[PDB]
Amino acid sequence: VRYAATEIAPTKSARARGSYLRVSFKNTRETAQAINGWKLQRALTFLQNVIDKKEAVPMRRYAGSTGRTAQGKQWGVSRARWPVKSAQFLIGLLKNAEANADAKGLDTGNLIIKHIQVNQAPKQRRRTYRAHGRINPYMSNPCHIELILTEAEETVQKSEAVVRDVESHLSSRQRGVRIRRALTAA
Amino acid sequence: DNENRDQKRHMERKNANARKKKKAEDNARLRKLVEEAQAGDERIKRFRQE
Amino acid sequence: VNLRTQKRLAASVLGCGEGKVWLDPNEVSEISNANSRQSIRKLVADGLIIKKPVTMHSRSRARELNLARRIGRHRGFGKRKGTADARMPQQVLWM
Amino acid sequence: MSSTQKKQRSAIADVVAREYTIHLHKRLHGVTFKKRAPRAIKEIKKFAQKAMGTSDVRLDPQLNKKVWEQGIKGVPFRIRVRISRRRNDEEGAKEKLYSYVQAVNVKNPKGLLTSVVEE
RNA sequence: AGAGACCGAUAGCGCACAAGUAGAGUGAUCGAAAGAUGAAAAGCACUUUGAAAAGAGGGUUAAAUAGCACGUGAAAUUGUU
RNA sequence: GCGUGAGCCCGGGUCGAACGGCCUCUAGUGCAGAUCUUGGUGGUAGUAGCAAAUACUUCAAUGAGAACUUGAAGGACCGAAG
Ligand SMILES: [Mg+2]
Ligand SMILES: [Mg+2]
Ligand SMILES: [Mg+2]
Ligand SMILES: [Mg+2]
Ligand SMILES: [Mg+2]
Ligand SMILES: [Mg+2]
Ligand SMILES: [Mg+2]
Ligand SMILES: [Mg+2]
Ligand SMILES: [Mg+2]
Ligand SMILES: [Mg+2]
Ligand SMILES: [Mg+2]
Ligand SMILES: [Mg+2]
Ligand SMILES: [Mg+2]
Ligand SMILES: [Mg+2]
Ligand SMILES: [Mg+2]
Ligand SMILES: [Mg+2]
Ligand SMILES: [Mg+2]
Ligand SMILES: [Mg+2]
Ligand SMILES: [Mg+2]
Ligand SMILES: [Mg+2]
Ligand SMILES: [Mg+2]
Ligand SMILES: [Mg+2]
Ligand SMILES: [Mg+2]
Ligand SMILES: [Mg+2]
Ligand SMILES: [Mg+2]
Ligand SMILES: [Mg+2]
Ligand SMILES: [Mg+2]
Ligand SMILES: [Mg+2]
Ligand SMILES: [Mg+2]
Ligand SMILES: [Mg+2]
Ligand SMILES: [Mg+2]
Ligand SMILES: [Mg+2]
Repeated sequence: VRYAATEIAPTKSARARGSYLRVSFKNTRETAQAINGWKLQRALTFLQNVIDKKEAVPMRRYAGSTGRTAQGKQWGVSRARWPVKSAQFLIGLLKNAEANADAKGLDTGNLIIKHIQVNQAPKQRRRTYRAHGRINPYMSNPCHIELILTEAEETVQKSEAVVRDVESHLSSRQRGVRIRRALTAA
Repeated sequence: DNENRDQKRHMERKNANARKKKKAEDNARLRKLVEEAQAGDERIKRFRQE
Repeated sequence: VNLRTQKRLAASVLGCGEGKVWLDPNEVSEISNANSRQSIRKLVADGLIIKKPVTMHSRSRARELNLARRIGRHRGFGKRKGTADARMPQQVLWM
Repeated sequence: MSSTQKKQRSAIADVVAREYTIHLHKRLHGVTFKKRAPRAIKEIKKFAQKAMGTSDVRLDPQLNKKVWEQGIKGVPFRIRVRISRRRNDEEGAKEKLYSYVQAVNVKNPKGLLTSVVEE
């Protein structure tokens, strides 16, 4: 439909999205923010191992009064968790994106998570029975997910701005000094 | 000419379970032969005693 | 497979509860396509469905205690909880 | 560099069976009464996993009989079992081996060392 | 039946819609919310990934930055850069 | 860009069928408050919490996926004012 970046040409990249997914928004956002700019194979191995409970995803923004663990120190944070259900949903989109890359004919050896996004979704209605005959809402927070995969070049070792810089509007007294120094030095 | 992708998948279901069970049975037979050969072979019996 | 219907039908045919019906696990696929009691009586007559026996409950200790009571063994002062009138009323002794 | 050579030797030696004596009294000391029997099975599973490095253990219903024979609160102090390692033939398998444990019947488990069963 | 220096979907009758309807109360009675794709459905053939829902291609149209959650799509609040 | 000010005018993007300047007439004509009315949305917060009624376990089958689906084998409860 319309992705959030629009600076990526469709013919040199791959893309995928999914909407109305019934997964926790705050946990999925932390998983997505954890996997950003990584290699595709490394991200797939890391995220599946999260399901296997060998490493933990750091909780950074939505981490109010949450327990601590020793596996987060490698991220420099003391709070981390294991969102299995969001990891399971993420595998579906990462595999779908790989299927689109191979179908399009790109080289699957070296991919990068170029763009990734999690958005909120319309909520769902449920009720609760509290006390004294009162009723309170019982909501859910679904989300949309989308991502774009591109190639990796990372090779820039040249620029011409310094050579471009030139001196156009010069005063007469300074120009005279420049000429005199040119003569006295060469 | 199949009513699109869905029908092939519907039959593929049955085809897949049949082939997987059959493949497992074939592996079973292959190993069963390997084991018969291991049991019969006398080289191992002398090798362990030494 | 879902064999919920078969236990109810077998219990109805056998005239017992579903806690005493035994179906052998090794042809459950073939048992599942019964869907009728006439077929259930054919399966019970073929030995695939049987009725389990009752649980043991014997009165050996009770009757041997009765025999030991017949010769005055367990009727001391420490084994009675009611009054003598409750155990053997005077009204019936006089009667 | 010889790790692969040792696994190769193990390709011939993978089928094997031994006898073990599990002292369950020393591992069930202090646990809740309403959880002793379910915990003992998980301790047997971890004992087999540590013993054979298979990460896939299958219990014998006869061993279930021998561990649930005296209710939850009644668990034998010691038990004698047979551990045999065999290959997993199903193609869609994470790891290629698994263990199958079963109960060896004896009058008492005292005085017996561990031995490698030979056929 | 004919008209207006009247109102223009939180307005105008409670009702521009299967409105005195749905719903609450034993009962007398109380009583809502809800209009707009496009000139014409021409409402996405088929390929592929996927358990499915869905995605990517590829198609119709002047436009899908109009896709039956459909004209225009502001603020509170949220995501990436 | 203009005016002290309420405000007016232009450039760029989106969109698709009606709209302004000047002089008179007319009014349901200018909002931050009223524990204002209706609708929508936040921090608190991935927090409080999901703790009465004794209790579960092994193998096999179905299935993309099984503590709370099915079969068998154990262990238990209701204990005739059930
Ligand atoms: Mg805090
Ligand atoms: Mg605190
Ligand atoms: Mg707390
Ligand atoms: Mg409540
Ligand atoms: Mg009430
Ligand atoms: Mg909320
Ligand atoms: Mg009496
Ligand atoms: Mg008297
Ligand atoms: Mg203690
Ligand atoms: Mg109205
Ligand atoms: Mg409205
Ligand atoms: Mg109204
Ligand atoms: Mg509308
Ligand atoms: Mg499409
Ligand atoms: Mg479809
Ligand atoms: Mg347009
Ligand atoms: Mg439009
Ligand atoms: Mg909307
Ligand atoms: Mg719109
Ligand atoms: Mg805003
Ligand atoms: Mg129009
Ligand atoms: Mg007014
Ligand atoms: Mg206001
Ligand atoms: Mg005021
Ligand atoms: Mg309000
Ligand atoms: Mg809590
Ligand atoms: Mg509580
Ligand atoms: Mg309870
Ligand atoms: Mg299966
Ligand atoms: Mg339970
Ligand atoms: Mg009892
Ligand atoms: Mg009575």
